Amino acid sequence: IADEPVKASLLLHVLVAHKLKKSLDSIPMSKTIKDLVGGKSTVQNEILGDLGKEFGTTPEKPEETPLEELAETFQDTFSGALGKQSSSLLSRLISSKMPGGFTITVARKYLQTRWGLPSGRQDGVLLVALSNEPAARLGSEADAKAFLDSMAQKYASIVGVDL
Amino acid sequence: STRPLTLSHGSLEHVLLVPTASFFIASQLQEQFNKILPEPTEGFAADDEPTTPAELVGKFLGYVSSLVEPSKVGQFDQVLNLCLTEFENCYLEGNDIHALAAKLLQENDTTLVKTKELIKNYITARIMAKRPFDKKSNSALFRAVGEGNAQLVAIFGGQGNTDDYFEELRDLYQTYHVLVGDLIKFSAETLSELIRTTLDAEKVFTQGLNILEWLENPSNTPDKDYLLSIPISCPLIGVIQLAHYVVTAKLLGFTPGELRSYLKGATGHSQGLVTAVAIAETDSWESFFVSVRKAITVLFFIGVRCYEAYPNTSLPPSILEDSLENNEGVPSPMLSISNLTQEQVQDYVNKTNSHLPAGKQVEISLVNGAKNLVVSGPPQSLYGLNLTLRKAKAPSGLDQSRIPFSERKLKFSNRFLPVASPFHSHLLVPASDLINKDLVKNNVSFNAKDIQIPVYDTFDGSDLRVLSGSISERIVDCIIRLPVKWETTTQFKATHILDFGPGGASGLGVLTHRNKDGTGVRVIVAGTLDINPDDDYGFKQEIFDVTSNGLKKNPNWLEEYHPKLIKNKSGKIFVETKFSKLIGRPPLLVPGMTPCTVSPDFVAATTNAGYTIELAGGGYFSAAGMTAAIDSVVSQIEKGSTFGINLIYVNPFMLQWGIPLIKELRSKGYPIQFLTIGAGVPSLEVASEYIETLGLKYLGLKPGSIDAISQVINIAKAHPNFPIALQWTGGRGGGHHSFEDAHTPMLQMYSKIRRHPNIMLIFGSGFGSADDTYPYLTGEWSTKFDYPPMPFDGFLFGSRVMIAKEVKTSPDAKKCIAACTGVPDDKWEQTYKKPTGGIVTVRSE
Amino acid sequence: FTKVIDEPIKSIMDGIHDGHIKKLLHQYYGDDESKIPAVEYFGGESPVEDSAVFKATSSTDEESWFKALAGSEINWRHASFLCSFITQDKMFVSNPIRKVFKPSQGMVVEISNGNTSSKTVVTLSEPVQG
Ligand SMILES: Cc1cc2nc3c(=O)[nH]c(=O)nc-3n(C[C@H](O)[C@H](O)[C@H](O)COP(=O)(O)O)c2cc1C
Repeated sequence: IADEPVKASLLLHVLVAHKLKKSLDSIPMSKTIKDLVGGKSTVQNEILGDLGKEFGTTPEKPEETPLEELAETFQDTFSGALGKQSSSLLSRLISSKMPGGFTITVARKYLQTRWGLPSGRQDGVLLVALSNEPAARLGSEADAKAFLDSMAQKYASIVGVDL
Repeated sequence: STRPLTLSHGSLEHVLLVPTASFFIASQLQEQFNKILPEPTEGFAADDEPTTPAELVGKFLGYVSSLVEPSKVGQFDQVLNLCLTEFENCYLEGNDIHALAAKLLQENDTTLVKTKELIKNYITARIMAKRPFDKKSNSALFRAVGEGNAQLVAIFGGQGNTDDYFEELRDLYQTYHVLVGDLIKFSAETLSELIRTTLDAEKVFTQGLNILEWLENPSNTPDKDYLLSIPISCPLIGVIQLAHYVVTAKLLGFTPGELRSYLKGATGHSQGLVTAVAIAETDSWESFFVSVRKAITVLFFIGVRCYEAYPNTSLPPSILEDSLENNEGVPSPMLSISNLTQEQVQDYVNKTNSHLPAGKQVEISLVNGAKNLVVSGPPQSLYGLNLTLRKAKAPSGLDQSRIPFSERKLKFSNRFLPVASPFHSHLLVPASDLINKDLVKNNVSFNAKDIQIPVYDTFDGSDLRVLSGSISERIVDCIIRLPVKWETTTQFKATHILDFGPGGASGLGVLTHRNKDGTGVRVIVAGTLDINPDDDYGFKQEIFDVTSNGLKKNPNWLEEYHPKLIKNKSGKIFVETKFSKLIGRPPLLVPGMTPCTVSPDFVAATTNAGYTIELAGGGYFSAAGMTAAIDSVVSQIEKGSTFGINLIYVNPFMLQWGIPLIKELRSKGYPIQFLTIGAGVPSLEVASEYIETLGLKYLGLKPGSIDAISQVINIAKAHPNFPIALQWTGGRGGGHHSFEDAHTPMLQMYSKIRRHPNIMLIFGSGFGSADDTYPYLTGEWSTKFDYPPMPFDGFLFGSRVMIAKEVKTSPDAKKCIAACTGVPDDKWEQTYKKPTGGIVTVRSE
Repeated sequence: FTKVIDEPIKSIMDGIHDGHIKKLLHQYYGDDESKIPAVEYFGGESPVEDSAVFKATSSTDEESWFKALAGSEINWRHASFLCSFITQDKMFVSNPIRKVFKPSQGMVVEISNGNTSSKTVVTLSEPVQG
């Protein structure tokens, strides 16, 4: 499969979904941050902090504009990078859900071997695996394989690439 | 004689030099700790797993303290004392634990809960080692206050800051158990006694108020909807504020009275005013609990009687689904409304109050700012007002950048607050008499002589010590009935504000910061460890830090950017500004103008007068044509004079010969001092090329919108040493012009621009003298709009210089220019329709 | 404000500049020119001891180095070390004094009479043949 850099659109979708504790389906893309949160402002400041750490600069009043406009504004200065904290979010995902012997290097080289997805797709499949957090000890290595197999299928169905 | 003792967690390690006389006992814990310690992993990103050597020594301190008994002298006291002392010496460089915690967050890959664990361990260790905080700290802030270089004011927030306040109390019981455990246990026992004394109290507490059971075991905690109900939330928000006060008093070693004395004044927002008076009573650690009792007793009787005056009722599902579908919150008795003036909101409430009967009428309850209001009333009546508002607002994803400012549809927000009772409204009035009858039964008075510091009234902003009658009757009256004029009540002069209230960064402090930006007031959020990336307001670490970072002044724009006079050896007086200091000429520039400044004879004549002027790239079509113009400017200016170039960004044909020609000419050392890119702002990578490769002194950028101003900020942040000239004009300019007001975008962006000291902020459009410009030099221009003064670094004069002797404009065109009467700023937008003051707007190619 | 035709560009700009000076003088210096702080030359200030001896190392900060050599008083040596550009006729080339005193292991800069501008003498010394 051809190496493609991670899209800014699916990154914003994953960060906002993963922070609000919902599925990636339940967050529509044509939606504002004030729309999704509502009256609650505690999570507003840490969401705006998660946009300001991931890309660096943000447009003015980013909470009152759809995530479509944020995706097209951020993609212009965004090139394949995983930011800073989203590498600590997948580090927390595999040290708490993935079992022993499931280091990123082992899951990365395996889904490069079997599936054939390069580093630009590996990022995308790890972000899809984070968005629908299993919230369960995946002790069985093989059940955790079926997990990343179902998350490589979800990434393939979203982006629109045959496998 | 000391033996090394290594304790480790994978890669990260620490070696204690423990005396051999206590090595056998200290070696014991090293394996038990390493048994308790989980399996070392990559990155240490798992929970309950130390990330840095500091956290590890922390986890050890925590584990050792868990075995030490305070009452009985144990064998482990000796091993605790030297591992604590080692941690202090090797990490706390004379500083506080909160400064360490804050350092481990922004450098290391440590998450918030790990630092919260570290703090708890260190503090528990310190109290278990029988080493209470009795030595007064050397915190930079309280040193400064002693000297008289900083005045503190303690503000206490109230309701509506968070739907999840109770977890803020849980964090205090977890992290600072030892400091506030006794306070919390006292308040819980006080509240339980007040339930058994008041006749119908038990009716209101359906799931009880056993707050010790809810803190020890999270699962037995009731749902957020119960916790939000005022009879719980009112006293408990009181406790959280007092717990944050106590933690601050204890970790600085002060008594409450000493800490209260160090404050110039103290006020609070809504029920926060009860806690602000409660501390102004206090003195010694032994006489604290009598002030606390009064405070908790007031908030309990407000909570109970204000619930029995207006209990929340089930809301029709039709209103709920309409609200959620149309992207509002769950309706509540208090509606927040941003970005509308109070007169505007008062119109929209008069519309709604005209139809409704007396006992269903909304009213403005809080003025939290110029344009930040909270309406209180029945949740339906506010959903009524919310429909009226939705009808009269623009869609949030609308592009009005192409519509003249004056005709734009005003865009605002309106959300329901996470509160459960309409505070500061006619609906709670029946409770007033009942509350006061109950405070006199429980012998809960505040007396004016006992209040050591001034306590500012939320209505009129006056001190409560000068009040005639009962102060408690005025506190009740200011919470349940009278509105809160927050900008009136925070008129006090202070360099620092301590926000103890709940909500942390979503609390009263950050709102007060917004309201005071550029007046040289630093808000410190006293109840939250965190890191502000902007660093515009402080966090809990600032209070306890002993280095300079503790005492951080927020800029006062009037003083920071004061225009000054300065003379050179010769005698020539200059106006000194950020801009004139750089270029060593008056802060007045004639901008690039096609065709006024395409002439080399005018660019020479304005350079020779000693003023900066851009040669206009708009009037040249090749490098040879511009090279020949420039050569004519250099042949006409004096030795060591300079000038600039204006290249149009929307003309990519001009840029592809323009930029290489500048690069070439600067390599030959032609006196091109700067480049202005007009008609659009470059991208970061193109700007980064222009800044690095052209060998320029500065770069002019003429943003049109707020989006463009953000792109200038971003360019300046990526090259923090290179000077950027942000030449701001409104739509009232000559030539190609935007739709934008000259004032409104600067009012919004001034603060952000000023965060970047390499931006020289130049003002243009509508200037022709020293009288119209002066209010922008001195910054008084922004006082008309109720903002603090916003001084500018320089001015540009396009239209004004078009009838000068040296301009190539034809004599009949000069007479035609001079015959235009013009118009003032408020009329200019008429140019879109008809000839306004001799001038009209037309579309280009 | 565009009323008076064929006013010389000096007369317009000076009028605005002087207008500001006259208004600031009255408001902030009590209409007294003698309260205006003087310098030698006004310009080239980015918006961001008599007898001394400096010793350049490998790790010496270029900007700190030049600031130290320059001194605090605005005078000829302040320009010499902090001007980024000097003039050859009408051209603007890189300040050769900053290139020459660019800090490197071995270099020793002895300043004598660094209080009086008239008499100041910045001496650079290097290992020459050991
Ligand atoms: C005749 C004329 C020509 C102009 N030509 C240009 C130009 O080529 N590029 C540019 O960025 N701005 C141009 N401007 C805008 C000026 O740079 C400046 O923003 C404007 O003149 C300020 O408004 P004011 O004219 O009311 O003083 C022009 C303005 C005028 C009046």
